[PDB]
Amino acid sequence: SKLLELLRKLLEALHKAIELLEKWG
Amino acid sequence: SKLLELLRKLLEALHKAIELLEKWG
Amino acid sequence: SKLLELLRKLLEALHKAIELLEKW
Amino acid sequence: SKLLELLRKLLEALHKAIELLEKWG
Repeated sequence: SKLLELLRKLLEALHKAIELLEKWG
Repeated sequence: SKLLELLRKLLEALHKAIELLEKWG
Repeated sequence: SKLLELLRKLLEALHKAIELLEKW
Repeated sequence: SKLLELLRKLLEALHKAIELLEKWG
């Protein structure tokens, strides 16, 4: 459960980073 | 990217299902 | 009963998604 | 520049997390 939760949060962080990159660049 | 996005959405679905199972029952 | 089955199907779907990563 | 650095590190973490998931899941 902890690894899956880690993965979920990390994928969500990646998604936000990509969204930022798209906006500011 | 498409497969990672699928995985994120699936993990988010799983998390909601677990929250529901904690609430009801 | 329906919620437990839903959880099982979701976990089965996740298992398939992980098998795809191993290939590609 | 730093945002691309952030992205690169998050992707490297993701690679490691997926490897852990594959070995034990």
